[PDB]
Amino acid sequence: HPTLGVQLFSAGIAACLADVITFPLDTAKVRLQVQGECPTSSVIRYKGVLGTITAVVKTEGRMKLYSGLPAGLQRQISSASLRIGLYDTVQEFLTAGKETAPSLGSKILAGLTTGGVAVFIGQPTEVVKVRLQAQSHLHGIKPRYTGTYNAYRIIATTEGLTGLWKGTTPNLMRSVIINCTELVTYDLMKEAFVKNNILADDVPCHLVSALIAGFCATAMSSPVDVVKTRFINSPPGQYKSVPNCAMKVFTNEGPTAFFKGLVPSFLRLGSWNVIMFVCFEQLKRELSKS
Amino acid sequence: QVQLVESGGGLVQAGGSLRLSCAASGFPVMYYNMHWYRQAPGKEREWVAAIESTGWWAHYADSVKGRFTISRDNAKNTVYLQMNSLKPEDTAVYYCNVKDFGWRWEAYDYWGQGTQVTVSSLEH
Ligand SMILES: Nc1ncnc2c1ncn2[C@@H]1O[C@H](COP(=O)(O)OP(=O)(O)OP(=O)(O)O)[C@@H](O)[C@H]1O
Repeated sequence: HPTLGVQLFSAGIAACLADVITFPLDTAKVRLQVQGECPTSSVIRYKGVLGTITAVVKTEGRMKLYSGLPAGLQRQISSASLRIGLYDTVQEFLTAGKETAPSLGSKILAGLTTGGVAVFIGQPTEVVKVRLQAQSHLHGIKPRYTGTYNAYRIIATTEGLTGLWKGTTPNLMRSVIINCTELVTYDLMKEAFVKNNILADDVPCHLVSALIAGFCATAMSSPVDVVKTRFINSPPGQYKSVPNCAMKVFTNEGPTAFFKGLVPSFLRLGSWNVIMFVCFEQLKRELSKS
Repeated sequence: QVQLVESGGGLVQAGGSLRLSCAASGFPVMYYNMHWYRQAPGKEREWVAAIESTGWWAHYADSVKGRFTISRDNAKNTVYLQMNSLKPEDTAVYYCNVKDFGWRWEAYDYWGQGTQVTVSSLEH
């Protein structure tokens, strides 16, 4: 069994590979989520994952897809390394105290613990990454930062170190929703297939149940995700609170605006998780043998 | 009970200035973007200006940008349109507008009665 150090290193590497592979999906989701906030005089409107990716590439370059990528990698190395490598230690701490099989509640609690700690640790990375992903020279809003470390230095010296933890509570909420929805939905669909005999217990049942659970988690966390992105991206003073941002999104843009960038979000969640899981298991076994 | 009341319009010479007011009532103006439209007889209603919920951004039609500024005071529930360097082609009825989504498929427009602004072309 892999050591906790091997687990942390493997989770960090796997998360970094997944993040670098799926980063354009993240950029597309962010650009779709901040699209209707400020009206644009430009004719460049983003629609769909492919349309958004192509629009960004052709109006502002390939590299603008990977804007804030070092912040995303730092987010992996700290936040996701912790959240994925500590999950088994926490889950053993909970279930093995009484020699228990991992219940749904045990999984929910372990995931909530690891995800909350990871969110708090890596919020600065999330702030910098979102603000770099959302910034453009085309839509009349002046970019504030030239890069990841420039954004770090500017936010730290103009908004305070607390300004690097902006949007933590919406991010915590999104993490709670994603975790609970994914686990509950996965077990519910696994049973639903097993008792209505829709699929038997090879891999495809697990895989289809994972697909539905991921989509349901993305859909349930989409309103919080949109509000989080827009609140984190906003400069100080624009929104007096996170609920203030949500209320303005509701009154000025309607309910569907709470599902902006849902398709890129779901594609990133699914692809990121698949790539990360494959690389993580491979790294754990490949290191832990040698 | 959304109610928009525009005032401050009148007859001014070309090159003059005029400040339009919009008293907004029956809704929490602090959550809504506010718009100014104008319509002259023989023309379609024309979007003029838009301002954010707390005035974070303001956008203008190209025909009015630099001459017209949109301003806000949510403590008074008032939206302002300062119109400088007025041209006879600015003669129109100016309308304050709220687009409300809430639980709606499309935004629903609330308008005022409009205030008439006539720009005179006389030579003295
Ligand atoms: N508890 C969780 N369970 C499953 N997937 C998660 C969980 N938390 C985050 N993810 C997904 O892992 C991917 C990479 O995580 P990351 O730390 O980059 O999240 P993020 O950047 O805050 O969210 P996004 O990638 O949507 O901007 C994201 O697509 C995210 O949706």
